[PDB]
Amino acid sequence: MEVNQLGLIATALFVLVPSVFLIILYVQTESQQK
Amino acid sequence: MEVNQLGLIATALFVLVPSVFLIILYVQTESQQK
Amino acid sequence: NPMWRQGMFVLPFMARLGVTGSWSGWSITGETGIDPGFWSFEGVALAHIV
Amino acid sequence: LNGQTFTDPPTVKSYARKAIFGEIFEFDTETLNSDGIFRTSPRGWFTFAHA
Amino acid sequence: METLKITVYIVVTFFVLLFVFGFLSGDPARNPKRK
Amino acid sequence: ELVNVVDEKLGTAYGEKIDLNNTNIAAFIQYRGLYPTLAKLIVKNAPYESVEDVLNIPGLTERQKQILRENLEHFTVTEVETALVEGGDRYNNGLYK
Amino acid sequence: METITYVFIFACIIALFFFAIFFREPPRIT
Amino acid sequence: AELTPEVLTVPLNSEGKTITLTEKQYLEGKRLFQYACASCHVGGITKTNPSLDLRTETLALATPPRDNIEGLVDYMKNPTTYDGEQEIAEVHPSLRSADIFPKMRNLTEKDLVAIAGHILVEPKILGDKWGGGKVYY
Amino acid sequence: IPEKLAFYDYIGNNPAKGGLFRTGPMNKGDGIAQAWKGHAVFRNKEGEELF
Amino acid sequence: TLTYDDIVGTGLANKCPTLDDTARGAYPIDSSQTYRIARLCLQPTTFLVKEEPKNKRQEAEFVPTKLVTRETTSLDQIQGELKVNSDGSLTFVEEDGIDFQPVTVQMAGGERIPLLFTVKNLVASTQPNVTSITTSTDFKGEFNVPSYRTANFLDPKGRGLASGYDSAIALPQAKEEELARANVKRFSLTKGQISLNVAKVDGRTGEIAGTFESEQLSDDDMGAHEPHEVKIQGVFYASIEPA
Amino acid sequence: ANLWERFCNWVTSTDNRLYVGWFGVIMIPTLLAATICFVIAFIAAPPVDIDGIREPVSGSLLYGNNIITGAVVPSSNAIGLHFYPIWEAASLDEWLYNGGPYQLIIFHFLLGASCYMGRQWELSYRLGMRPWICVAYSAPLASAFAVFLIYPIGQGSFSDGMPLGISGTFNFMIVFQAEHNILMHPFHQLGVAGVFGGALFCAMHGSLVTSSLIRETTETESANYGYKFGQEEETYNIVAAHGYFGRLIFQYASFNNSRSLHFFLAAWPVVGVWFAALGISTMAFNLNGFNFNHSVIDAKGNVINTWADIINRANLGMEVMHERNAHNFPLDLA
Ligand code: CLA
Ligand code: CLA
Ligand code: CLA
Ligand code: CLA
Ligand SMILES: CC(C)=CCC/C(C)=C/CC/C(C)=C/CC/C(C)=C/CC/C(C)=C/CC/C(C)=C/CC/C(C)=C/CC/C(C)=C/CC/C(C)=C/CC1=CC(=O)C(C)=C(C)C1=O
Ligand SMILES: CCCCCCCCCCCCCCCC(=O)OC[C@H](CO[C@@H]1O[C@H](CS(=O)(=O)O)[C@@H](O)[C@H](O)[C@H]1O)OC(=O)CCCCCCCCCCCCCCC
Ligand SMILES: CCCCCCCCCCCCCCCC(=O)OC[C@H](CO[C@@H]1O[C@H](CS(=O)(=O)O)[C@@H](O)[C@H](O)[C@H]1O)OC(=O)CCCCCCCCCCCCCCC
Ligand code: HEC
Ligand SMILES: CCCCCCCCCCCCO[C@@H]1O[C@H](CO)[C@@H](O[C@H]2O[C@H](CO)[C@@H](O)[C@H](O)[C@H]2O)[C@H](O)[C@H]1O
Ligand SMILES: CCCCCCCS[C@@H]1O[C@H](CO)[C@@H](O)[C@H](O)[C@H]1O
Ligand SMILES: CCCCCCCS[C@@H]1O[C@H](CO)[C@@H](O)[C@H](O)[C@H]1O
Ligand SMILES: CCCCCCCS[C@@H]1O[C@H](CO)[C@@H](O)[C@H](O)[C@H]1O
Ligand code: OEX
Ligand SMILES: [Ca+2]
Ligand SMILES: [Ca+2]
Ligand SMILES: [Cl-]
Ligand SMILES: [Cl-]
Repeated sequence: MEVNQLGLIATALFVLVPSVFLIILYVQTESQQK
Repeated sequence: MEVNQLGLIATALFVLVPSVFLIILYVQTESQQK
Repeated sequence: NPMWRQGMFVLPFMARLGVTGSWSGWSITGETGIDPGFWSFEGVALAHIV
Repeated sequence: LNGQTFTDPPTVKSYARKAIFGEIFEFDTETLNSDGIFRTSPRGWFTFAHA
Repeated sequence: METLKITVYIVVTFFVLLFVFGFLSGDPARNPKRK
Repeated sequence: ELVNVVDEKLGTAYGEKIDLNNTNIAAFIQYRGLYPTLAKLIVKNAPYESVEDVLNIPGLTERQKQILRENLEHFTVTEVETALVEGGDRYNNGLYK
Repeated sequence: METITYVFIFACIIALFFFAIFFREPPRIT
Repeated sequence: AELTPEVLTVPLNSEGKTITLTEKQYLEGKRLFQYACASCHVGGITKTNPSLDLRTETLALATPPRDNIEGLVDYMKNPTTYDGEQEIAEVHPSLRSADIFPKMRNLTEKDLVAIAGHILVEPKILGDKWGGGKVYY
Repeated sequence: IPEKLAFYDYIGNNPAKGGLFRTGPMNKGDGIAQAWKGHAVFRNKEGEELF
Repeated sequence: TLTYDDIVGTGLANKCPTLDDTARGAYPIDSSQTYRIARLCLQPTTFLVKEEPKNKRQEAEFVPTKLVTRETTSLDQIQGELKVNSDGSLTFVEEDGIDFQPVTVQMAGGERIPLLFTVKNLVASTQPNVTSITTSTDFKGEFNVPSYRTANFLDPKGRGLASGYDSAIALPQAKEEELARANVKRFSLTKGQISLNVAKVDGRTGEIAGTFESEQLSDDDMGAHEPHEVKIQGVFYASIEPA
Repeated sequence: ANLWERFCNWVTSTDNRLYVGWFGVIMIPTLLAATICFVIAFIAAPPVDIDGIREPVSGSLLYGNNIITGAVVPSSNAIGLHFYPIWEAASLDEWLYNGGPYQLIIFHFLLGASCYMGRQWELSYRLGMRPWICVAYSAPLASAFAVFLIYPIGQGSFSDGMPLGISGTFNFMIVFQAEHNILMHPFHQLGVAGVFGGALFCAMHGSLVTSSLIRETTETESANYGYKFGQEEETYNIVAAHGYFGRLIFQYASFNNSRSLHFFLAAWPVVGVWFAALGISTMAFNLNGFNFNHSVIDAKGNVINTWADIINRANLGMEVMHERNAHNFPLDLA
């Protein structure tokens, strides 16, 4: 299939960037003095 | 230039995956009790 | 093959207000041998980066 | 090409250039958009990774 | 090009003059011990 | 089919003998008596329709003519090739040792 | 796309220089 | 392999007469060729005119023939172009232009023979390297 | 007729003919325009002009 | 009187000599006397290149270009026979001289156009009955434009005509057909045309000066691409002498 | 005080986050100019006729290079050593074709880096320090001067200066080998000893200090926390380190004096690299590596090759191919 050659990078960054934002926030919440 | 089409995604993840690993670890260190 | 056939988005905004020339010598109306001075498309870009 | 003889020097030279590689083969270079530059096999890749 | 040259000449002269007068402005004294 | 004209020429008599119309001047060192005096005249007076025309160069000594006669069998003529005669290349073709 | 990638990495490195100098962990005596 | 009397036996003249050079003469020929000639003819080529070399086969086809002691000695007194047609003493070192090529001023007849003997002997030792240029280094 | 005037009278330049995920320049679809072919007049066997 | 050290680095060495405004004279030609041009000089002042439009039906124009190889463009010390023909026209037959200069000019947008600016093997003639060369004399003629690179020139991958590889050696198993035009070097030889318009004559010294316009093809990179059409304009100077 | 006096006080302030100083007054603008011109040329400059034969070489990213192949290309051989500022050109287009950016960058960079060296002296004096860190930096600086200025002067052209690029650098190395036999030059050999020995003593010192750090932390913490910035006590046991190293080799081969040890650490690479720099700077005037080509001859006079002759054959390959359209006469004399 002749897919758009930027579809892979677009999907990967679409997933990675916001997911990493949430992981950063979650882990630094867990490490806060409980 | 006829570059390898996977060059872009290989380069992107090479930077992003370990940079985000480090950022996650830095931020949760800062958020630990002063 | 004008700008709007080529997916240009900012180039028309530069042209709308009078930036029509490149330092490389061409104008968007198709002229050769122009001296746009500093305020070419490139000068506008550089000014925004600075 | 069994039974064929070529005498045109550019053609003879072309085949001589392939003969430096040993036996001469016809390849489909289109299906994979092949670039004409040699790669190693799994024998080479395995040996590199393991060493 | 003429304007550019004159501009650069001025710029360079300006900075060279800072360097020379600067080092003339009691440089040995500008240290933490004996002045 | 696009063709390299210098390679094609190597398949003619140019590939076998001194081509009075094309060969660089250092090639005249291969035979007794030709260089530099006759070599200079022969290149200066080219092209020639046949090898014998080389004897028609003006001002030749009788000894000079006999040396040519003795060497005609080592000469040929082929059509002038622009790629071999431009750039002063008959006098210096960028090859030394 | 490659020019963009190379210049992007370079720009990140210059930014990194800026934070590493002006937003370093300040050295504190003892 | 050795530098034998046979290796040192070279043509004296156009008529097939030979001369056997001594080892002292061989040494002397190398020394004097280095002294007066090698700045242009190192390894049997010619730096200022690469079309002409010092190979024996090239010397044989020179006019007069230079592939013998007599022809080489005469070349060093009165050098000519390859066809024998012009005298080039004014631009090539010779005994007759020792005024403008001062290194020729104290070369004796004996020295010229030694240098000529070096030119004929060296290719018997070095083969195609003599007069070969960088390809054969 | 100026080529530029003819080119406006062509639907591949109409901005209501695209798609949300058909990305990039218009030239990526129909191509980089090179030349007007000229005005086509259609006629039937009777010679009547048809549109 | 100017010496090398007066001139060096000024740009004047690339300028042809000029004649005074008083030089509006007439130089007699004796049809029984033989003559030569002892020195022809051509100083280009404008290079124009014909654009190559996307369609026929509009003729392309010659457009201005920017010179990027500095003051290295003039033809000079050119000489040859000036024949008096049996209708009184003169024909100049170029023999030798600094009769070419490689030149690179740049189109708007940056495309570089190298050419061999030249009058090699020039044969140019006047109108009939030139009893004197005057401000009304013109020369028109043709010249040869050999390949801008000569046959030893090797491209960046080592390929050439009289030397070099004959294939793309970095792509050992690529099909050769698609690369034929880049692999097989070709040496062009095409014709150019020039007109010289006399504007000044010193009847007493044999000197003339004027304007020229030539047309020729640019570099085709040994057959790798199509050449452009170039139009060169400038001033010329020539000294005519009995010989 | 007056404006000038306050200005001087600011320029020379020990309190600025980055020290300025009088050397800095020249260094700042010149380094900024070289950096900006370099970055813009490396991205966007068109091809440059390095060898003056109308054969332009593409250095920049937008014209088909990557980080490894890209360069700012040296100025044209037609220019030679002539000074080619922007205002000497008819246009920026001509300036670009002829490799103007190279001259602009390297002249500003050399001036700026020489001022960096002065500035190191300057601050050391403001801080009441001993003054010779700037002498250690003279070694890399000398080396930059050798490849960007001395070598071009010797050879008569900035087109033979080292290109500002990764592959260009290797081009310069390989051509330098063909032309000077640098590997066979003892000053380059001392440079190798300087940099290989500098690496060696760097690893040695790192490992000896690290090996004798005093226990101040638990197994969960990085030992680096066992040192506090500005503490008075030394953080490792040098007598322990000397005890180890003196036994590895023999007692008197090891330093127990830290001052002598650190002097050696400075001196070895700095001296070796000064000889590296002087190697390039004297091969600039064609005093070249040892030549033992055909040095070994048998009883008849046959040449008996040595490894030197095999080097020679590799050198010949470099020589005959380099700048393949630029030589018309048989000797490459510069
Ligand atoms: C006002 C914004 C705007 C507009 C109108 C344009 C317009 C244009 N650009 Mg420019 N551009 C922009 C901003 C814009 N750009 C920005 C911010 C960048 C940096 C990323 C660019 C970088 C850029 C490049 C690199 C290129 C263009 C090109 C173009 C042309 C083709 C556009 C196209 O294919 O879109 C396609 C649009 C889409 C496929 C729509 C995306 C819809 C998103 C993905 C929806 C996401 C939904 C969301 C996740 C839902 C969340 C739900 C939750 C809340 C519950 C067109 C002239 C192209 C061109 O021809 O240049 C010459 C080209 O190559 N642009
Ligand atoms: C510290 C500031 C500084 C210095 C030292 C330089 C230096 C230089 N520039 Mg750069 N420049 C600068 C800032 C500077 N620039 C800035 C801020 C810009 C942006 C506008 C530029 C833009 C620029 C361009 C566009 C160009 C240069 C070029 C040059 C070179 C030619 C300069 C010249 O011809 O001056 C001549 C002027 C003098 C000789 C004046 C000196 C007079 C004093 C008063 C006498 C004493 C000086 C004497 C020599 C000894 C010094 C004292 C010492 C012993 C302590 C030179 C490497 C050119 C280039 O690099 O060419 C390849 C070039 O094209 N510069
Ligand atoms: C077993 C491998 C080996 C050895 C023993 C050497 C040895 C040497 N190399 Mg080579 N080299 C090697 C592998 C080796 N090399 C490899 C794999 C490469 C890459 C292909 C190189 C590339 C290389 C280059 C390009 C050069 C050398 C040079 C040298 C010399 C100086 C090295 C130096 O200062 O290092 C740093 C180390 C020290 C400063 C520690 C001291 C090392 C010395 C030599 C040991 C002395 C001990 C002593 C003799 C033993 C007796 C002691 C007794 C009293 C108890 C030295 C002769 C240079 C040379 O040829 O100079 C003539 C030179 O230019 N090397
Ligand atoms: C193992 C094999 C080997 C080894 C170990 C070496 C080792 C060396 N070679 Mg030799 N070389 C080799 C093989 C080898 N070579 C071969 C095979 C060839 C032939 C192909 C050569 C041909 C050769 C040449 C032609 C040269 C060398 C040079 C060198 C030295 C390079 C390091 C240097 O110059 O430091 C000196 C330090 C510098 C040059 C750094 C200057 C830094 C400036 C002052 C500041 C720059 C700041 C920067 C732009 C921005 C920084 C970041 C910013 C954010 C602040 C070093 C001794 C070079 C040398 O001797 O130079 C003098 C040299 O020119 N080699
Ligand atoms: C089967 C059989 C027969 C078995 C028998 C075996 C047997 C029992 C044998 C016994 C008999 C016997 C011993 C025989 C000997 C055989 C023999 C001669 C073998 C050869 C050995 C050999 C080739 C050795 C190589 C020589 C060698 C190691 C040379 C070293 C050269 C060298 C550069 C030394 C360094 C000197 C120096 C100036 C060092 C300073 C640089 C440095 C390390 C800085 C870092 C540093 C240093 C400090 O100093 C401290 C403090 C700190 C902090 C620190 O940073
Ligand atoms: C394409 C062309 C366009 C290019 C334009 C570039 C020029 C832009 C200049 C704009 C001014 C803003 C800059 C401030 C940054 C700063 O340093 O602040 C930090 C401190 C605080 O400033 C301090 O300022 C203080 C006041 S306050 O704190 O800011 O209020 C004061 O207390 C103190 O004395 C003073 O030192 O400034 C200083 O340390 C003193 C000046 C240091 C000089 C820095 C420049 C050195 C450049 C090095 C060159 C290397 C080349 C590049 C390598 C990648
Ligand atoms: C053949 C005929 C002879 C002719 C001679 C030829 C002339 C050339 C010889 C030059 C003389 C050198 C003497 C220098 C002594 C010295 O440096 O004193 C300074 C200190 C004092 O030593 C320290 O001495 C101290 C006491 S005191 O300072 O000396 O008072 C003591 O505290 C300490 O432990 C001790 O290490 O010496 C040391 O620190 C030890 C290391 C010395 C060796 C390195 C320095 C030289 C440069 C490195 C070599 C680079 C070469 C490699 C290139 C890649
Ligand atoms: C350079 C300055 C030279 C020096 C020193 C010597 N020779 Fe030479 N040689 C040189 C040239 C340019 C030529 C060709 C001259 C020409 O136009 O023909 C020569 C030629 C010879 C020859 C003839 C070669 C042949 O026939 O194949 C000989 C025998 C010769 N040279 C010998 C020779 C000797 C013995 C020298 C030292 C005393 C000497 N040459 C010096 C240039 C130079
Ligand atoms: C192109 C090169 C220019 C050539 C200039 C030739 C210089 C030779 C004449 C020197 C005259 C300058 O004289 C010198 O000037 C400076 C600047 O005003 C003075 O002034 C300085 O005094 C003190 C000294 O501690 C400083 O702290 C203070 O910042 C400054 O005002 C010096 O004390 C004075 O000695
Ligand atoms: C940081 C970039 C500084 C370079 C500025 C170059 C100015 S260039 C200058 O500009 C004038 C005003 O626009 C024009 O009228 C004039 O023709 C032009 O020569
Ligand atoms: C003048 C060239 C024609 C003669 C045939 C060439 C040798 S054989 C030739 O080699 C190619 C690689 O170059 C293969 O891709 C191809 O399949 C094969 O036909
Ligand atoms: C902010 C710095 C801008 C750098 C400007 C690059 C030169 S300007 C550039 O030149 C190209 C080649 O001539 C042209 O094709 C192009 O149209 C033009 O944008
Ligand atoms: O330019 Mn760069 O490199 Ca020093 O040598 Mn000569 O010149 Mn070129 O050949 Mn080899
Ligand atoms: Ca393909
Ligand atoms: Ca007229
Ligand atoms: Cl090269
Ligand atoms: Cl040369």
